[PDB]
Amino acid sequence: SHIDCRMSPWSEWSQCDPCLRQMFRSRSIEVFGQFNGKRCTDAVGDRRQCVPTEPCEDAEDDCGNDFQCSTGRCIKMRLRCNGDNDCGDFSDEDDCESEPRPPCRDRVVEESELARTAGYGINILGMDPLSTPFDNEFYNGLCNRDRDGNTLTYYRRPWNVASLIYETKGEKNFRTEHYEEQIEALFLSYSSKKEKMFLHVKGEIHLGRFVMRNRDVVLTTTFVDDIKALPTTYEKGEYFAFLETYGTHYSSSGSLGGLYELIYVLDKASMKRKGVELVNITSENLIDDVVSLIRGGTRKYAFELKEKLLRGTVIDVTDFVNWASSINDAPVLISQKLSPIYNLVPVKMKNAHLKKQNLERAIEDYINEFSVRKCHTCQNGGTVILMDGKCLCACPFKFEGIACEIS
Amino acid sequence: ETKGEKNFRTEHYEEEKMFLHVKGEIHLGRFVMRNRDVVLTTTFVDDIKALPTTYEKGEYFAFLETYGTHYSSSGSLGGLYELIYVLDKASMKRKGVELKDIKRCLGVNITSENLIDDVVSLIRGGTRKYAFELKEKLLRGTVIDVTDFVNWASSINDAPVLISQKLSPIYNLVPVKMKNAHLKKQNLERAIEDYINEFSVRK
Amino acid sequence: VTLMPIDCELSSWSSWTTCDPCQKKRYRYAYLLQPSQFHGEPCNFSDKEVEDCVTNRPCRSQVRCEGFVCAQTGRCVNRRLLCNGDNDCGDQSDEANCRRIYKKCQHEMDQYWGIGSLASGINLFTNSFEGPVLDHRYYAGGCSPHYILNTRFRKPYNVESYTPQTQGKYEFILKEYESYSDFERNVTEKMASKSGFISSQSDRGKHYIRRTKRFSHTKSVFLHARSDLEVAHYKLKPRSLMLHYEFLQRVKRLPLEYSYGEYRDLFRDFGTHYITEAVLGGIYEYTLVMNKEAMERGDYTLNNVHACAKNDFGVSVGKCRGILNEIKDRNKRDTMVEDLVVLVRGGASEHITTLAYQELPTADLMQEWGDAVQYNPAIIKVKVEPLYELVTATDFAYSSTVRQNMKQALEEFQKEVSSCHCAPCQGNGVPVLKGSRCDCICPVGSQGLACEVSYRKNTPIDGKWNCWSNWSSCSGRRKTRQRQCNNPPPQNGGSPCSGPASETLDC
Amino acid sequence: AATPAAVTCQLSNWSEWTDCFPCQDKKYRHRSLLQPNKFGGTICSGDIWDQASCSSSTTCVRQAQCGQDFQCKETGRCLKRHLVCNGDQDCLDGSDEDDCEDVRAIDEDCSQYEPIPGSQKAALGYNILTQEDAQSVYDASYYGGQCETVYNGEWRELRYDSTCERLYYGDDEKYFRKPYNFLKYHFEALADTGISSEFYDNANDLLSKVKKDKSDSFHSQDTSFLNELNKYNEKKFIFTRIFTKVQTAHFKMRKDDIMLDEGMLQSLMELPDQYNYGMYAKFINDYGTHYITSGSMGGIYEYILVIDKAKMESLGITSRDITTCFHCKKFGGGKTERARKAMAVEDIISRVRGGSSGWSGGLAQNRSTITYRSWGRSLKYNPVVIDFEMQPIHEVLRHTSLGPLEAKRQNLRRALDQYLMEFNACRCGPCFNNGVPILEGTSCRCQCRLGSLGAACEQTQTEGAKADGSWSCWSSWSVCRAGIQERRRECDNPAPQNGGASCPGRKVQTQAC
Repeated sequence: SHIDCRMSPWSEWSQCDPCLRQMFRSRSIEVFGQFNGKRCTDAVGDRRQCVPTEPCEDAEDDCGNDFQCSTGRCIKMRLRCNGDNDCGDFSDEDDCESEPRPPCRDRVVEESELARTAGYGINILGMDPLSTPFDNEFYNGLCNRDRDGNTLTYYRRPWNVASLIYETKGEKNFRTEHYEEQIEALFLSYSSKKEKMFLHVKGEIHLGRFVMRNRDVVLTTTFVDDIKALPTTYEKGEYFAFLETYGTHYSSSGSLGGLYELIYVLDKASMKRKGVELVNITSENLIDDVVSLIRGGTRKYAFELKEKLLRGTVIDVTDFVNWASSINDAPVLISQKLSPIYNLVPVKMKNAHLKKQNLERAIEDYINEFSVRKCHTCQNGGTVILMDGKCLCACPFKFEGIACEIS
Repeated sequence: ETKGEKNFRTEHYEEEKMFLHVKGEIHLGRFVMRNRDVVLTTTFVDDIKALPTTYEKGEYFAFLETYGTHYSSSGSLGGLYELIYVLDKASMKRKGVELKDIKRCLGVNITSENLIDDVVSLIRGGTRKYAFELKEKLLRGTVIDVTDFVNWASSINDAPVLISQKLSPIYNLVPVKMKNAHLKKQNLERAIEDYINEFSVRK
Repeated sequence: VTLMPIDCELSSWSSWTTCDPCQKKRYRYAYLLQPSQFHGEPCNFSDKEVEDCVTNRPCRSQVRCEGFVCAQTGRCVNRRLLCNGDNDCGDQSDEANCRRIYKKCQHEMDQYWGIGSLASGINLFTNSFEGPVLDHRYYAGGCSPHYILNTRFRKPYNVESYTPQTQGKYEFILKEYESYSDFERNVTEKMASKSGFISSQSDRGKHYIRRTKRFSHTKSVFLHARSDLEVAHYKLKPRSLMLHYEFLQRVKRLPLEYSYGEYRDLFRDFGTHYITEAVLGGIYEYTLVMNKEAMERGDYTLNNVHACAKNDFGVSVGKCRGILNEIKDRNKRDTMVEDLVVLVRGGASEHITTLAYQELPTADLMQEWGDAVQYNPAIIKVKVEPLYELVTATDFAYSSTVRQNMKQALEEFQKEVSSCHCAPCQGNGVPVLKGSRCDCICPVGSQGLACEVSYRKNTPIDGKWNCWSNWSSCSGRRKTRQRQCNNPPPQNGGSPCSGPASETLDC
Repeated sequence: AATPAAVTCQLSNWSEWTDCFPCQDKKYRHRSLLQPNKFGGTICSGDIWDQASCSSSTTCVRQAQCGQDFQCKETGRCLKRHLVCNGDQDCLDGSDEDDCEDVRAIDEDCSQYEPIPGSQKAALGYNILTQEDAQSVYDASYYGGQCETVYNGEWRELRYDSTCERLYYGDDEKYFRKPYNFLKYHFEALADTGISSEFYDNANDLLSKVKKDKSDSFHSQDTSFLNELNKYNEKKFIFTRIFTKVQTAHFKMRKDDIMLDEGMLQSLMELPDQYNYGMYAKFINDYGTHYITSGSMGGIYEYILVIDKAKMESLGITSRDITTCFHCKKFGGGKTERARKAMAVEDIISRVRGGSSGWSGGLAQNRSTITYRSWGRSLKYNPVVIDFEMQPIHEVLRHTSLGPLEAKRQNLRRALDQYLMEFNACRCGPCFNNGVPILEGTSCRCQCRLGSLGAACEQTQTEGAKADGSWSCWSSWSVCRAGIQERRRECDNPAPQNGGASCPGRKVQTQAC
């Protein structure tokens, strides 16, 4: 039989956490299920309303001399009237009738989208990118104008982006390996024939690199509020909800760009062997595998280039240049340096260190929970893949079927 | 995003088998949804008021059929297709000669070899007019022009589909403060189970 | 392994000098005995070290300025430059508090193009521009009309002339050589013999063939093109030069005592020399060399032999024998070697690169390059003086001592920065002393950290001098050199090194 | 070889919390990276440094410390007081320029010139372990009140004026302001190119044959024998290698009075005088192992093509035919063998470092005068650093305006020697097939070149290629008792394979005890 997945019993209910008025439970997935047994779709954690039993402790403190916006971020008073929306709400400046004291001294300036989206969240499972936890619209009232490099335009660098350098690189790698044999020899004799070809090409284009600031960084209101909502008590399902919303890591630096890839493989071969030992062997194969990938750039150019690459047609370099420029309009995070999301838990927040340690534990849980480690071995050395609440196996060898049961 | 892939695989053996697939993916973008403080529609909260606090399996089925058994908590929007065309190798070798006779049409023709031409086609997402025009060419054994592919792709934005999802059960969306919210979630869990146990080939 | 990384070795420290009576400091230093090479470990940068002192004694550094003192910079400027309308100070201290400003130049003025680069001193030994040494933004009034085309320029005070003396010289040489040789030989021999007569028959046969084909083809191309373009002549004034603030300060801080390391740091920061005349220009050079050779070889041999007899009386007896033997030996060899070098100086990155492309330019891009060279020229010819000729009593106290210190240090520097110290590269690579470590600059078609990789089976090794021997005693003070550092003969050796293989001088 | 097995990432326990630093109210601690996940493997959930809030139970005065010179509140930046009200905010708080109603303190109108575009990268720190930029080391924008300017030799930009009929060059770009930390910035147009191309080919071919026929009559016998061989060999080899190096400017950083970045300044003020590897390793991580003090700005293009082909064929035959009569009879008997093999490899690498995604891609594809010229134009607007000298980060401290930092500098040296030991890519496993090992954070990869695949690049698609070895790292220092301490290393990670070269470094390294 295949196996429909299995989950533990519920944990005992927590106590009622005050202020958030709720109790929580947890339930691990014992076995993911496999071979088209039913998914574990069911939620890993549960929560329930509770009438709080004891006094709540407030989340607010008086920041003191710093202003305290509607959104709860506090900003140093030089940012009063500054007109940069330093709180994301304009309570930095909506108060002010006059003397806006604006930075950038009436100079031409723009917002850069690459800087705005810098510092994507990442879920280690699948390496999928997520919205940046960084505000990237707070400027600390500095100007710090930088040039787009690919364009004569100046953009104001946001405070959290310590560097965003358009150190452009373009590469192309191509390899062809091509091989033929014919052999016609114990008392063996042969008629072995082979016709083999590997062609492999990839071209990375790097538009630029950002580095996020290591200190004094300002986070979005919703992220810090979701840390506020985060239970102090290590309720695994709530920390998993947080990690699901923001990922387990953030890119503390990233390279933005685009990529094309093409693999062509052929193996045509046959064997005959005859003779006597001290023999009636025959076999034939053909394998013929084409894969093409394009990442980044605008659709309209990207897909035309992917086609002209799949065709043997000689590429008009105008098309390649068009896609490579369009990478500036729609870059991909082709590389990044990860740091754990809990390093973004702001210090001096209430129980900040506890929430950090609990997030580190929740990440340990998240990795080990959705790890194929606790999943059934493939039958014939195929790779087991935890797809989504189920394992399936795929073989690179000639074995076949969802468990490699056959060939 | 713009992630586009294509794979063409042909495979044969003798000692015999023949198999062939073509896939493409056009991955337009990614959404992830908030897990907490979800703002549910007024109809949905009214339909949680319309759920008896006792396990009336029929009415909970009416609910599960109306809104869903699951929702997509995250997923990748875009379009996809796959084509397949499997050959009798014996006749293949003498109606045609070899794959280059046909590959030359992709990257001059003979009337007899048509088993390679009568492709089975699957398409998902995309504004139908362009996919229909693709089908109208492929049905004639003509590999569609790059123009029609890019036309279809730039259609995709007008009518995408979820390439991939992680579903979560609707009972998570039950607003925690709703009156008796928890028993109603548990009834939804039973109603989900009854849905599976009832409508299944085992029956 | 052929290579071994040689780590950087610097000396044991000097003795301390005496404490500077004003600078209140004493200094120690080390010589670099051996640079790092081949990823050998670098030295500590601190070949310089410094200790503080008490003010044991006064010093008379307080050079009297009769002029105005530019309060923040301490530059001494003539009072006629107060309220001049021009920052002749560094800090506008000449223009503050002025009741009325007498703007001398009402006109729109440009600076001469690239004139600031010529104000920076060069390391002559490395031909490298270094920090600024002269202030080419000081005008001392000026406001004489100077024009180039329709644009008018403010000549710096330090500049005697910058003048558009415009000239161009082109050279094209192309030498194509072909030879081919062909030699076919055929040799054929046939013999037959018979006797016939009871009856008897006898036959003998022989055939021999030898065939030879030898062919060789050789093709050679040498193409060289050079353009030397000249777009202005520059001359610095010979006297009363205005030094740059940074150079001024760095000279002030020089210890009166000879302590080589500080003067070395001076040279490292600003070089050893400053430019008194230069020609500003552009250079384009293109050099293509190609050799192509083919050989074809063929030897063929065939033999037949027959011996055949029949004897009859019916009844018959007989013996008959035949051999055929055949051999073919064939070879083809084909080779091409190609080198291209393109050098470009002056102009703009677009024209620089389109000239750097491997093809000869269209005359349009040559015109565009030469037009751009006016605005961003290089220095083609230079005449220089050693930097100590700037240390002048009008600027520095004790100036004669500082000058003589520099005079010695410049010798020690020329010795120390000499690339003779590096181990030779393979592959005719040129070792360049580049800081405390040495980089083998490899001709393209040789590669790696020592130029140890090449696919060419042989490559002429050009000579390299070793370091010249130390000064011999008086009665003919003398030095010697041995061409040892890379002996030319290997791999069809290249030219021997230049002389003087020994050099001799007054004591 | 098959792949090595995975290894799990492992970290030590937390070190004991550092006593709460009075001005910070922060506690710090570190772990050690006992093992990166060389292959597959669970990544460690946690970072190797951690900090927490505290209360010191003691005040600190340091806000007042420098106040002979103007010290900002936000930052330790302490300014010569003529920079106060100078007209240019010299610390990010602007406290030097607020309330400056005595505007007469302004130094000069210089803001008509922008800073040198692309000067900020020279300000960044550098990590030799990853060849990545760190946080800023130099202040990229502090001018020290100087208006020192650099002539932009490429300022000429065409304009057209339809209200006249004039095509003319605009002048906005003509000069840049030079930041204080650059002793030199020097525009200069150079290009060099080198090309080498070579072909060698050989075809060698031999045939040899004998037929021997003998006939006799007494009844009769006739016999014929044959031996024959064909043996053909072909080699084809092509190599070409192009290098093009445009230089557009050179820079040199000031060797004295270096004004550190605000962030580096604060972080260096936070480090203890007492040695604490956690703190100093965090500092080296954030600001990099190295900082830059030389420059070339430019573009590079590189192209390599290698093709190698071979063919070998042979055929052999030996035969006998016989006939005889006494009834007449005929026989024959023999053998023939034949073989053919053919090989080709074509490998091309093209790379552009330079000034636009568009034409960097175009020039990577199709080397031509069109792509060369358009990329050269793009190098006008976005040059890239093509060469840089660097020195270890601690040598910056010797030269700061902060004066002496001997103890902190020696701490940072010790910490750097440990950091360069602990995070070395040695701990990423054997990257086979000339794959490149990389260590990032607590994790390892191999970057596998196209001829190689798998978690260690272990499965080349062909049967094998000549692959050179690489060293494991140096072992621990010996527990020295004599005056000498010793460290050993071997070329086994991987060993030289399929006839590949030995790695060239040293086997033995030695230190004073």
